[PDB]
Amino acid sequence: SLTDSVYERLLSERIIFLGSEVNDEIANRLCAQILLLAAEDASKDISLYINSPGGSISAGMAIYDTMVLAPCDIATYAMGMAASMGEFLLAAGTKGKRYALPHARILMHQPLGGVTGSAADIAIQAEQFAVIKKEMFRLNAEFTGQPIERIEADSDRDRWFTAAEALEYGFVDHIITR
Amino acid sequence: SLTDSVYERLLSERIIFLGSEVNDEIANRLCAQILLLAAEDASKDISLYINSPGGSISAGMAIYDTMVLAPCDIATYAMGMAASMGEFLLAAGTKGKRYALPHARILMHQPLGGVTGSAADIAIQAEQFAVIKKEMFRLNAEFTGQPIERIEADSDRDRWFTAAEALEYGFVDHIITR
Amino acid sequence: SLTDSVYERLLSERIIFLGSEVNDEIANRLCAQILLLAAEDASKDISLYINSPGGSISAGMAIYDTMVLAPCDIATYAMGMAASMGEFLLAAGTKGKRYALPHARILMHQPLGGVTGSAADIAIQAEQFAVIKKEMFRLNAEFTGQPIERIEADSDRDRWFTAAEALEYGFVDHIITR
Amino acid sequence: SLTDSVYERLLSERIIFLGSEVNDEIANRLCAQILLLAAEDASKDISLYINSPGGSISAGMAIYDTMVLAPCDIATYAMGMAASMGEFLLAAGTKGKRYALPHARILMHQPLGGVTGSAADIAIQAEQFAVIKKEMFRLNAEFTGQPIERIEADSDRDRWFTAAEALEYGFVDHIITR
Amino acid sequence: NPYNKLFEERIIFLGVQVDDASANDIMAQLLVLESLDPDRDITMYINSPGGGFTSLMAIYDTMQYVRADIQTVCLGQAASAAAVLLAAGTPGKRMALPNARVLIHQPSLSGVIQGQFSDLEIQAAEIERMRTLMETTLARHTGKDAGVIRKDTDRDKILTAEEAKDYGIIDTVLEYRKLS
Amino acid sequence: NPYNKLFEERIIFLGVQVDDASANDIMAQLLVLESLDPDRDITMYINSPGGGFTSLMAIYDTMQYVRADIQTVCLGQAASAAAVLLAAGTPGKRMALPNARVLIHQPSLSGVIQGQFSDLEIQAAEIERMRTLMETTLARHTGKDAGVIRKDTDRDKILTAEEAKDYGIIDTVLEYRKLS
Amino acid sequence: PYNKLFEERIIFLGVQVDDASANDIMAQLLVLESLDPDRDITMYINSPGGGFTSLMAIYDTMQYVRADIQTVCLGQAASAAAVLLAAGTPGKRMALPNARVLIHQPSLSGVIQGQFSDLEIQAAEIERMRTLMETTLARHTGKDAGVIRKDTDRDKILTAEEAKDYGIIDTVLEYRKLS
Amino acid sequence: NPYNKLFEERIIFLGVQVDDASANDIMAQLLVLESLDPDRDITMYINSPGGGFTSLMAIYDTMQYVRADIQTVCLGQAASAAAVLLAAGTPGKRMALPNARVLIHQPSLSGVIQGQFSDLEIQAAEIERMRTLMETTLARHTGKDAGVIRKDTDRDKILTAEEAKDYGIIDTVLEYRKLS
Amino acid sequence: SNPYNKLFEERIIFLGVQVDDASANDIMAQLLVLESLDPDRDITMYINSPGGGFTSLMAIYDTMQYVRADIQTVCLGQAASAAAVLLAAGTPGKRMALPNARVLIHQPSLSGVIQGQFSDLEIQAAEIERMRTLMETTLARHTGKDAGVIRKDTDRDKILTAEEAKDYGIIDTVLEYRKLS
Ligand SMILES: CC(C)C[C@H](NC(=O)[C@H](Cc1ccccc1)NC(=O)c1cnccn1)B(O)O
Ligand SMILES: CC(C)C[C@H](NC(=O)[C@H](Cc1ccccc1)NC(=O)c1cnccn1)B(O)O
Ligand SMILES: CC(C)C[C@H](NC(=O)[C@H](Cc1ccccc1)NC(=O)c1cnccn1)B(O)O
Ligand SMILES: CC(C)C[C@H](NC(=O)[C@H](Cc1ccccc1)NC(=O)c1cnccn1)B(O)O
Ligand SMILES: CC(C)C[C@H](NC(=O)[C@H](Cc1ccccc1)NC(=O)c1cnccn1)B(O)O
Ligand SMILES: CC(C)C[C@H](NC(=O)[C@H](Cc1ccccc1)NC(=O)c1cnccn1)B(O)O
Ligand SMILES: CC(C)C[C@H](NC(=O)[C@H](Cc1ccccc1)NC(=O)c1cnccn1)B(O)O
Ligand SMILES: CC(C)C[C@H](NC(=O)[C@H](Cc1ccccc1)NC(=O)c1cnccn1)B(O)O
Ligand SMILES: CC(C)C[C@H](NC(=O)[C@H](Cc1ccccc1)NC(=O)c1cnccn1)B(O)O
Repeated sequence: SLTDSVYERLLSERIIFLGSEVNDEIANRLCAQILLLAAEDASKDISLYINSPGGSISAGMAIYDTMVLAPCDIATYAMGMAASMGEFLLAAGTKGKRYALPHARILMHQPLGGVTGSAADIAIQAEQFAVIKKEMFRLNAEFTGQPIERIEADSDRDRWFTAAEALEYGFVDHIITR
Repeated sequence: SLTDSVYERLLSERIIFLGSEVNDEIANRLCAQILLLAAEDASKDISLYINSPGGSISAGMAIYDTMVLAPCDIATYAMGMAASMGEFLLAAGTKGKRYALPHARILMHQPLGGVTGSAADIAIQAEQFAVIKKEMFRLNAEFTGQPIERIEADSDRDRWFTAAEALEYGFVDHIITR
Repeated sequence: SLTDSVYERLLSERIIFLGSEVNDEIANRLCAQILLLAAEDASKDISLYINSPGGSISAGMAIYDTMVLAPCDIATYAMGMAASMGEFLLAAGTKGKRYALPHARILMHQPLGGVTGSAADIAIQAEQFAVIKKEMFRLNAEFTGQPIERIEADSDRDRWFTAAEALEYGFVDHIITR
Repeated sequence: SLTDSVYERLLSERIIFLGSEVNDEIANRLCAQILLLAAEDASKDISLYINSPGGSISAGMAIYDTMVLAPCDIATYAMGMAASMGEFLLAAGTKGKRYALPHARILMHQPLGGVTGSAADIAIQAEQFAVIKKEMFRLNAEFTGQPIERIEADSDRDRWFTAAEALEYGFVDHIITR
Repeated sequence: NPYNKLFEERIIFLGVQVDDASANDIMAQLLVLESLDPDRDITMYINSPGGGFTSLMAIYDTMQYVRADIQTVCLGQAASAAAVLLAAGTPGKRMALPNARVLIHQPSLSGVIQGQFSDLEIQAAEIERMRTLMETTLARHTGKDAGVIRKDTDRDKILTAEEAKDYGIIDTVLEYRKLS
Repeated sequence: NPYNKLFEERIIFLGVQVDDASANDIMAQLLVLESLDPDRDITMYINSPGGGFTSLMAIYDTMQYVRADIQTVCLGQAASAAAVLLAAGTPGKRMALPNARVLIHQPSLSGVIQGQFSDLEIQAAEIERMRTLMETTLARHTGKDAGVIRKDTDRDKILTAEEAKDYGIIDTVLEYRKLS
Repeated sequence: PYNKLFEERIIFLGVQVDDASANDIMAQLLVLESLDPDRDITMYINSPGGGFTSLMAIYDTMQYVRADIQTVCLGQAASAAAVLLAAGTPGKRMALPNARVLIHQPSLSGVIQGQFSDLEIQAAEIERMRTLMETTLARHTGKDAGVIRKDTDRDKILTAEEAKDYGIIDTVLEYRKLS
Repeated sequence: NPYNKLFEERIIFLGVQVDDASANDIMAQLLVLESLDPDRDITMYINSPGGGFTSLMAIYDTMQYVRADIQTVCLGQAASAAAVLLAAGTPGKRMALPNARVLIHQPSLSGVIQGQFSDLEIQAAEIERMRTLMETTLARHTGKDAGVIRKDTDRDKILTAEEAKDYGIIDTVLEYRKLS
Repeated sequence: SNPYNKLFEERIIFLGVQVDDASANDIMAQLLVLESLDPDRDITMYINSPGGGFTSLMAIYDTMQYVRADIQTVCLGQAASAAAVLLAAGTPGKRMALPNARVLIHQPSLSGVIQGQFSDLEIQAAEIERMRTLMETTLARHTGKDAGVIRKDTDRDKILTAEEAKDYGIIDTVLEYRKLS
């Protein structure tokens, strides 16, 4: 393809894209790309440009674990939109290497889901939703450097950030302007 | 493909196309192409020909940030239609290098969206719609050189421009006629 | 593909095809092909064979602007059907190089559209429909050499032409018979 | 493709992905990859990274049998999500080589199915559901080292594990943190 | 209506698919006719394709509850649940027209019901409880041994009325009043 | 109608899926019969597949509110919501026909309801409040300990009428008036 | 049986509060005002709510009539129906002991599209609807509207015994027979 | 019906979406009440979401035609056409309940209507004729200057009843007869 | 009694809905009953219709021309397509319309595509020109126009206000309100 050819040539320059909703297909693609790029050069940075409306928690936790366990530093770039799991994986970049493009918008909000089934199933899902939401807030508190009480308060409904507000809040480390 | 082969050969001549609705897939393709072309030659111009009915704000802000942070000058070309995000990315080109083909039409209008959910969610969406619309009008005021009050007044409903009217208004810098 | 391979080999012989409805995808393909062929040889003619039921005004205005601003002469060929934007881009060819195949049919009619939204939106759409229809009739008057009053009268409803009637009317310059 | 190209280059580095629902198409792909990688080098480990929401029992039993009968050690990696057949094939890895990424979540639950048809058909399906559930619990008891009574009790409804809880329970052997 | 004239002469009418709507109507019809004349026989006309086991056993228990003897008459079809209701009439009664089609078969699930294997162990213990109850019910009304009912309702067993009398579903094949 | 003859002899009739339409009818029927004779017993026929918890507790509270004792009778099925209404009758009452199917199980959500995790923490605290209320209600009407109800309604618990009497859902299995 | 309830001056909400259901109840409220303006109209509520202008159509009519409104929650008063439950007369507003009162802020069912000037107004209206829902549920519950805003931030399901403590109802309705 | 008691006391009732079905009913109701008492006031209750311009001007012209003064009363909503009909009542009349929602906005096309640009030049000259007529009608009934109506109905203008009185849509906000 | 029954008792037929085979058959039944009740007292016809249907038009048209009673057509909010022809089809000295009524005349159309061989479509087009010429001939002896003026004017949608449907000849008087209000 053309779009796959431009992405392959930027994969050669160690630039990968989270450019859609973080589902398992895009996550396993990025996890494969981070494993492929950490196998080629384990010392050069991987540039993850994030134009993402968010996505699955477990799909983005696959990416986040592959970002952390890569010996490369994952430079993340908020490009237009880093919402939900996009803001998570943005803030999950290497400290000092989390960038916002100056008109990127950052959406931190608590996870979406759905309960279904019997009341014993839903009691397990909500027990697990409390586990997922506590760990998602713990990591956003670890990434941004904010308290987990402030992360839980701000990420109660949609909490939008500009690039300057995300720099103050702690999702990104720099706003690049070249 | 054929269409991908002609686009790849114009990518080699540093000519990229915004030829559809600006969604995240076309934006991440163009952002990848601008990053690929700025990596090859950081001093040659990139010609972005825009035949676009508009699109997502955050997708076009990804393109606009990639256009600005590219060391290349992004020559933009209104080709037939530059509505919504198409007029934005047209006017987002390098000053002196924003071109309208003589029968291109330019549509500047305020952003479309949708409110949904509870009244506390909608109060956040409208708070963010006021942020998006103020920054979209600020940048169209910066691009065209018009006041932000005139941009807000003219882009209240659909405001159509010919190539000559867009030259007077400030979206393009030249009407090329060869 | 096969169909893409035959089109690519005719692209090498500078023969391009408007063979479907003129939407933005086919227009951006043809605009890319005219830009690609004008970059290879800026002095050899491009043969645009048109089997088209018409299409979008702004998509065909993208093609028409790329046809005019190409340093090549765009030889156009009515092949079976040049209706709506197909007749426009046929008559938009280089004078002396607009051809009708002897059983091609030419359909000149005023543009189709749709009004929607509030009455202030529709007042803008109809203001712009009067702009589009005046410029579409002005260019068909420029192409055919007919008065704009005759173009407006004949292109009020569907006005069909044979190859001989389109030669008299002015859409084509020759009926080729080899 | 791009995604197939990154997977092929990790197939060359003996890294395969269970990255979706375990149906017969993904199982026959993985079974083919394990047979292909055990034919190339019968002594190097195969890294199976599992981002899976579960799937078919018989599809995952195809993978599990191909994992066991491969002379390679199948290193399994819980990457984000190892639910149902994903937790099974995770725990089905070589002992000492079952890894959880530190934010992977493990979902052990009894198999889902559906009864249909006449009451003599359903009596056979439930006879076979008792066979499938006993062998699925026997193997999870063999993998984790837990008693089959504890596997049957915990995997009665959804039983979620973090990476640390799955290490204590016995699905994984290490939590890798690099 | 012509149905109202039938109900006035104490003829309930099955007619349609045995479901929760049809079972609730017939039980209302059976109890009203028990209250009107508890000693005069209710006649039950059956042209039903059956279906529904709890709708079966709602109709079945009610026509067994009422003091009035139930004269079941199969019209053109008593398939599935409706054949159990046909056998559910009083002995010395239970007519069927000569070209009626009695169809007995084991209970089924219409479509797939999903769930965990503990959920499906119970939906299968119920469909065997439904099967055993359908064979136990069709044994004390046909005089068979339930195990014979299980072997015969293993598949669709279509009975002609003349061989539904030999089977014990009905007791007499209904002779025509005029030859015509 | 035959239903009007049942209602004239003070028999409300559940019959259908317990929803907002069916609960509103039965509460209208329960209060009219309280106004007609507050000392004569309302009989409730139950052939319902259940469903709906607020429609359950609308019917439940109304049949507990009225001065007339409620004689619940299970016809072919009382499946959740309807099995709670079956136990909701007066002690010394609550019949069921011998092949009735009493089905008790914990409350569910029909389909997925989406939302933020704070929205779903509340939809789950409610479905546990619905579950605990369903087990508390089915404990003072069955004599069980609510924890036994929670262990038994963990899955679908289908009760035959003879073992819904042993469970405390009903008090007597309804003998037939004629053998037939 | 509904006609016997209406003959004894009991209107019956019963269904989803929409334009069809609000128009019926307002017709029922005004007829019973004309029959006996001094005898109390009773309102039975088993509704899932919904609809704000259908709410405030029922709300204003049951506030307009001279007859005091005795609201009774049957199994559910949700969204618009819990506001109608609090809308009864003080010293009235019963609820059955297992009734489910559900108060939450107004929502848009589905997405409504438009320009950002159109959506600035559809959001100023849903905040006007929210503030009116909290102002209405404050003079009928005795709360401070800001407490109503903090409590209806999410779904607030009230049991009848704690909808009495909240001020939605005034008494939890004791059964006439134990049974 | 309760609606028949309202119509007997000369209250027409808009209630639903203003379309060809609803406009034809109200015009039939307006002319019957003109024939019954031409000197006694017709009351019009409006809880409508509006819609339809020729259905608006069918109702509008009829309530202007009849000799009886029209007392419009907004119930919960007078949106679009409904708000023009609300202003269309007699001066010294036109009540609205205190939490009524008056919504004025310019005419729209529900969905896209296709055609040639000569067809769409006429469908747009009509929607501007519909817009100007909606603003001319809402100017002699509100006392505004039509150009103020055009600037205000540029978007959705939701009016509370207390500020629809200041706007001229209604003349008094309807006080409650009992505090409650 | 319905309010429509009170209108029909005072000899007012009511078009109201889309002119189709269901609506035309009702109005013809209403026109002939009122001819039988009083053949000398005028039938009033209220028109709020979007039109449509040509044989349903000419079924209503011929019946309201057949009856001995003069037809007083009154346009309520809309007379479009077939309904504007029925509005002009009333008796001269009659044919009122309310002041904000919308009279819409346009040439006949085919709702959707009808397929077929070109000999089938030559006949479906000779019929739609026979329908067009009949619609213009009918709307010429009721408006006083020359059918060729009707053809030039109904080339597109011609929306007439009631004050300019009186100048066009569709109606004869714009109906003054009995009270100012
Ligand atoms: C990152 C978090 C904090 C915010 C949002 N995340 C979620 O809501 C997503 C929802 C989703 C997205 C795509 C596909 C399936 C499910 N989280 C989950 O995947 C999820 C949902 N429920 C339970 C556990 N995980 B994001 O996707 O808007
Ligand atoms: C460019 C601006 C000024 C005008 C329009 N842009 C937008 O508002 C578009 C609307 C849109 C486009 C595609 C898919 C979904 C929504 N931008 C957005 O995506 C959007 C919408 N609401 C809030 C924030 N961003 B145009 O692109 O149609
Ligand atoms: C060429 C002209 C004179 C006649 C026809 N062209 C149009 O009017 C086309 C037909 C079309 C194609 C795709 C989508 C929508 C509409 N219309 C337009 O592109 C159009 C319509 N309204 C405003 C601006 N452009 B033909 O191409 O069908
Ligand atoms: C895998 C074990 C641990 C538990 C769950 N199993 C299942 O749900 C799956 C259901 C499924 C999934 C995908 C395609 C077809 C069927 N179990 C089965 O494959 C199955 C179902 N019925 C009989 C025998 N096997 B898990 O995958 O959700
Ligand atoms: C002789 C009779 C009992 C056999 C047939 N009836 C059934 O098996 C019917 C067919 C059916 C209907 C709905 C859902 C599932 C199955 N069985 C049931 O009613 C049924 C209901 N729930 C669980 C299991 N079976 B027949 O009546 O079609
Ligand atoms: C006695 C109790 C268990 C009643 C049972 N019914 C339910 O579980 C029903 C099933 C249902 C229906 C509609 C929407 C969501 C869920 N529970 C409810 O009514 C319900 C309603 N809202 C939230 C939670 N549950 B049973 O299945 O009839
Ligand atoms: C007591 C109050 C809050 C009533 C609430 N009602 C609503 O949320 C409803 C839900 C709804 C229904 C139809 C269309 C859009 C939205 N709100 C409305 O009626 C509504 C109507 N138009 C605009 C905004 N909201 B309930 O759901 O909490
Ligand atoms: C009072 C004015 C603002 C009327 C408002 N609505 C309209 O504009 C309505 C909405 C509508 C309905 C059907 C087809 C097209 C458009 N306008 C019309 O009735 C209409 C009808 N034909 C052509 C143009 N507009 B409102 O919703 O009543
Ligand atoms: C006053 C006359 C022109 C009535 C007009 N009616 C029509 O255009 C209608 C539209 C229509 C309806 C059904 C099927 C095909 C076409 N014309 C016809 O009734 C019609 C019926 N068969 C063939 C041709 N035209 B109206 O739309 O102007």
